Amino acid sequence: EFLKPRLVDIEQVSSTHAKVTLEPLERGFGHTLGNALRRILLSSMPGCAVTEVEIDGVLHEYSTKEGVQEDILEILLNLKGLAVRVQGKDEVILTLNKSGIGPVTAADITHDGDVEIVKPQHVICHLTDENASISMRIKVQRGRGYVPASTRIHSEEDERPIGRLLVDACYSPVERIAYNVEAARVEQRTDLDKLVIEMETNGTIDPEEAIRRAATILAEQLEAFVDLRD
Amino acid sequence: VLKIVKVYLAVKRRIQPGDKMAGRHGNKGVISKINPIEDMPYDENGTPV
Repeated sequence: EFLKPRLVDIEQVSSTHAKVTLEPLERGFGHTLGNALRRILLSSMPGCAVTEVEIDGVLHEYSTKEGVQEDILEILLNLKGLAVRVQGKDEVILTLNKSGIGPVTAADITHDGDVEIVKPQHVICHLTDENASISMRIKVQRGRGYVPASTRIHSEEDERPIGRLLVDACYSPVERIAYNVEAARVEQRTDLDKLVIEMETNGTIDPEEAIRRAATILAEQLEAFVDLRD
Repeated sequence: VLKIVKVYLAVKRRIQPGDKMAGRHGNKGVISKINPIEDMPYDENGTPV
């Protein structure tokens, strides 16, 4: 009686924005499945984020380097917005080295084969001196949700190296999820709906793999409810 | 007194439940709860509040 929703064209408005649509969805499943997927996506999606920053010259967050137009604090706040993905391994260490004047952008980072900068025009900082040179080592690792500045320090019992910069890692690859239920017309029966999901992400996850991850997590959650253990 | 040694401590306090974060017009209030991003109300565009 119940049809099975099928993946149809997943258009790309941009790298960040994509529309994913599910055509054969039965009555009373439009908003239900939409809320399901939206909550899963905004709540639990793997994402690559910066955790630790090692600028060569400065000693602490509030110490400002000579030559740059920006506080090290603002450099970290821009490093948060780094749109990066790693799919060869869980935790990698990017390296950036740039001298001379100009805007130090993400594209200048020495990338490996397993690391992709999906936003290679991201203005990391502004170097305003010929003599001044910026040397960054950025730790980028996989994770989920949001990890505020309070937890990994317990995984190492204080940052033994000094000059290490701790950054609130926001691994959420997605930033906007919206669902619309529209009257789909198909020869089979008379009442079915397109579920059209707009998703604005940081360009680090494919919409297909994203929806697949969300569905897999939802199925794992429903595992217990399908078979009640008591 | 022989010498003075002043050390400066920097803490970066984040907003959290209990912070009297108030409006400009006389609005008052404390942070009730940090409810998640996806539990926030959202318009047709899916933009949370």
